[PDB]
Amino acid sequence: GKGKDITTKHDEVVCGRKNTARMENFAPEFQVGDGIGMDLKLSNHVFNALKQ
Amino acid sequence: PVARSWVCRKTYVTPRRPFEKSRLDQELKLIGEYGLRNKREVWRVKFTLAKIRKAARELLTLDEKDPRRLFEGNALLRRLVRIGVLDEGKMKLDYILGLKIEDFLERRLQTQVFKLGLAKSIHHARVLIRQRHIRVRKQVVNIPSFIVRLDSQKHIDFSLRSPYGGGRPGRVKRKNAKKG
Amino acid sequence: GKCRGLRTARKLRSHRRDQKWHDKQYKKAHLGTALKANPFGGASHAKGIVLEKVGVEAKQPNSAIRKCVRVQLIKNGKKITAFVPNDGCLNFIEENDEVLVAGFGRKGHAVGDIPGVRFKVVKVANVSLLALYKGKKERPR
Amino acid sequence: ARGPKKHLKRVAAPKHWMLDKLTGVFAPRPSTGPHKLRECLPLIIFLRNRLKYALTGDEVKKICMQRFIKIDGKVRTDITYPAGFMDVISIDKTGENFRLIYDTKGRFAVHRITPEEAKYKLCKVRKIFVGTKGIPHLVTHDARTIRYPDPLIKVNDTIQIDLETGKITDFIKFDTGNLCMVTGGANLGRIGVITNRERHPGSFDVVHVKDANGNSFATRLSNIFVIGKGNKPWISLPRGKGIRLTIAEERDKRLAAKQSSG
Amino acid sequence: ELSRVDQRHRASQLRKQKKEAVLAEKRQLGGKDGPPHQVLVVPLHSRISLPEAMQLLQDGTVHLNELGNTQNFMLLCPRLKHRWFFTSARPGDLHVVLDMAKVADTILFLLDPLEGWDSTGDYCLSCLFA
Amino acid sequence: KTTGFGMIYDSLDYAKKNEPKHRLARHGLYEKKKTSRKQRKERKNRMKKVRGTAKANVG
RNA sequence: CGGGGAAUCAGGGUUCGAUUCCGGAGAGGGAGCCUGAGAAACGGCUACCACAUCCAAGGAAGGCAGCAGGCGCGCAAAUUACCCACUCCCGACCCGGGGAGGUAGUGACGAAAAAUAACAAUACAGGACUCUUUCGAGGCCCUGUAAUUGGAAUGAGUCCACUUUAAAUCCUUUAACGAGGAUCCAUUGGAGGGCAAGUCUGGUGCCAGCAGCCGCGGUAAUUCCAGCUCCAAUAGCGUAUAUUAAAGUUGCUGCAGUUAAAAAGCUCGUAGUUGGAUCUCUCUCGGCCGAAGCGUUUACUUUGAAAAAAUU
Repeated sequence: GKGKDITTKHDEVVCGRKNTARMENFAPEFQVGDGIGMDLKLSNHVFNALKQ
Repeated sequence: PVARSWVCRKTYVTPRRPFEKSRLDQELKLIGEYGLRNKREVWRVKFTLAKIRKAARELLTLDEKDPRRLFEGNALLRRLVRIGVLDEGKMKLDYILGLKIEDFLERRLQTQVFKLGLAKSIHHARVLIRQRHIRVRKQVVNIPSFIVRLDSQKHIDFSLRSPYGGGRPGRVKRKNAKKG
Repeated sequence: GKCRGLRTARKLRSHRRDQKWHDKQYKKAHLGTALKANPFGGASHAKGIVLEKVGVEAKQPNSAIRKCVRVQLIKNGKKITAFVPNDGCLNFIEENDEVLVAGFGRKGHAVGDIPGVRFKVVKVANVSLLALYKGKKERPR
Repeated sequence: ARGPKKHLKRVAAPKHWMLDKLTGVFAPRPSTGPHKLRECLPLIIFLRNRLKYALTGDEVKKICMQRFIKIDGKVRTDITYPAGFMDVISIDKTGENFRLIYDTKGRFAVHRITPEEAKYKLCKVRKIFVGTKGIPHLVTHDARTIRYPDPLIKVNDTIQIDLETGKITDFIKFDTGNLCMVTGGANLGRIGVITNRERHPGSFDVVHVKDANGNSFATRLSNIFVIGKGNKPWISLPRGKGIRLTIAEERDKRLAAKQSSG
Repeated sequence: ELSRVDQRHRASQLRKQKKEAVLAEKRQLGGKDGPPHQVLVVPLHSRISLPEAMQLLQDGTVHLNELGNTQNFMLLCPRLKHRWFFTSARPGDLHVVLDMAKVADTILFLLDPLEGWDSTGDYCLSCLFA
Repeated sequence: KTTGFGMIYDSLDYAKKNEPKHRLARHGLYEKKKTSRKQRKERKNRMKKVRGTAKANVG
């Protein structure tokens, strides 16, 4: 986009939602839950800790 | 011994945290809104704003009736008014702290071409600025960082030597018109 | 606790310098034996001639053989083990050649897998190993 | 150093010459003469910077050696001659006489004077000795040694002398209520009436001087030059009357000047 | 080592030693006792004619030896106290360049101004580095 | 705009007297000596090495 | 070599300063002199020491820590160029001289600006809005991607002319040619966590290697090596070393000492450091004032004048 409504590559909302959607493809023993029905914005430090 | 001067300054400061998401977020947003080449332009404007705010912080701590505070602050407020950031109503040194980076990025000649209708895109504004098509009063400026003053804001023109201005169409029109 | 009077300056300053001699980094900078035992002699880089090739054994959980070289510096004559950085680059180093050697990056402390080897070869015969590994330049002799 | 230095670097040059930063490495070394290397104005700096008559050092050569410039009524051909305070410069070809007087801010102003005014000058007497069969001598600040003065002339006074005859004409005594000008320190160029002289045997006599606007200041004694008997000065003055305008009111004057002419 | 004179005198000793080594090295060539200094000239690019530079370089006392194809000569100067032996080679002819560049004391490469060097000269220089 | 400096002399003889000679040689009024500094200095030291009227012979 | 000062830095501070300005010192090492106002001078002399040049072997001559250049040392640093036109200096001097200095050359030390593409129509792909049960259909909706189409505008270059200049070069100004991306093509590091961006594909298989640290490799390698995609900075970007902030891990501001590193075995004791409460202007000489003592002496605070320019 342009102007003042520019949603960038590093947007916190989009990146958090992508982090939760990436969390959905973990191993089966990992317990995720229903973070899609409610809106999660999961940050990179939190997700990186979980992914590790 | 030489007849030269080695005085020179670095006009930007790199951020201390190299990859944090919110900083990259904000810088990329400003790059998008105001059409800039790299992050060093945003860092440059932020460093100039930090200079102005540091001066204001040194000036607030003095007593109100200090002659140095009075003279330096009134000169600084005059300077920021002439740029086109502050307002004649809020000419107080307290309000200088309430300044934002885009209030300086709105004053670039790129954005002043964009807003006033001389061009139609901000990348279009930059490409007109580089190619000697926009003048201020009577001087063709080629720099897209020219901070346009308030009295100088009023008349920005087509740079009469330009094909959009007075005449003399460029090489492409000249070549295509002599095809047959 | 501390001596905290108003005429207590020389006691405080003597205490500062005396205790500052117990600082490890300060003492390493200023005893001056850490710059006289230093093989590089306070230099960012040294230059040497290859004496022999060496295979240094890896440390316990890591199982490999790391390709090092015993070189001899020109400027004082000391013997130094240097680590050839990339895969398949030891063949570029030939016996008795000029090598430009650097530190490895921990300022005198042995780095990573290689034990007691704290230097790495940057250039061979005044051509960088990065160019030879990337196949950009050719090594003369 | 094994002998007297002969070059002067530009950045080591007296700041009041307002020399540039970028034209060269060197500055005109003022020759030895009647004035200190710091409290003076070489003829080249006055001729090619203040007046813009000459554009190079070589054009000052071409001017001074034609014999147009006169300092104190005598033709001086030296290009770096040390011209100093209260100094009369006469150019007969343009028919114009300037005086070197200190400016309000501490620099030398170019103060154009009447050719009637160019006949005399003022010299602060610096010492008085009696030598060689009881003959009294004055040494002034221009090193003008004068024999047989008025016996009332004492040290730190001023004598108005005639340039052509070289003799004294009349003297102003150092007394409270006399208009003086400051020739050194931070107070340089400020002109006011002497109110108090305080004594310190051993050290320097500090003097309190009230300005024309009531802003009192003080100096050491050696930095004082007496001009006016009472309140009326014995010479003409620059465009400013010697009162130091502070910064804010100077900006006020500047903005009023911009508002006046647009 | 202490005693600033002692450190300085040890450094001066080491300086003397390395200078004696260098001086002992450099008299082995181009002098009264030394053999002549052989300089081999290769014009890398095809545009260069080696006779032009070869006659600019030949002037000193000359002694023009001759062969079937190549032309090498002897130079002697008491001005520089130097004995030269210049021998010319052609790139591409790897026989002559290879078998007499392994005895030459210094190689002088000629380069055209416009380009770097010829592809044949590129082959020759690759072999000579190798 | 183009900004230059220009000066207007009264008569030609005064212009010959006062102008820098490089600004006269642009109008052909003056001709510069065509020796190089390095040549004029080697010659100076050469004739320094000689004493008497034989200083004139060397070149 | 000291200082002016440099980098960092909330406040305090820490580190540096060979280096263009000031002051000092020395011309290979020591020493002694001549002349002169000024020298223990070295682009002056005399000796010894250490090097070292030409010999006809009797003798003669040295001093680049001046400018260029070489060797050598090294991780580490430019032209044996041009000119006194500028800046100033020297002389007998409106004239002569100046490797002081200026000017070009080498120069990714570092610093400032700033190109490598802009717009429109189509062609798809998504996103919302409306109509449709949905599938689907539209918009004078949005957002992307297109070796798609259209035109215009330009500079890098090659080249004239002018200007610049001591003569040039450069920058600036004009004619001429000069641009469709499949090039007039942007790199350098990275994609396990710290730390932004892939559990993508193939190869090697605890090998080779990667990795500052934690660690990976033993077959689905998220880490090696390629490709593709992507990230970071961007005409710049990696590494090594020194030093600074982070380090309240040197602690004056402002650390700690039962158990984590640490209180002397104990007491006396000198220098040091520290130390209870207590106390509210005048007499003579001169024109109401100027001279003279002040008041036990200091610390403290405030004012004043002196404190190089450059740097800040």
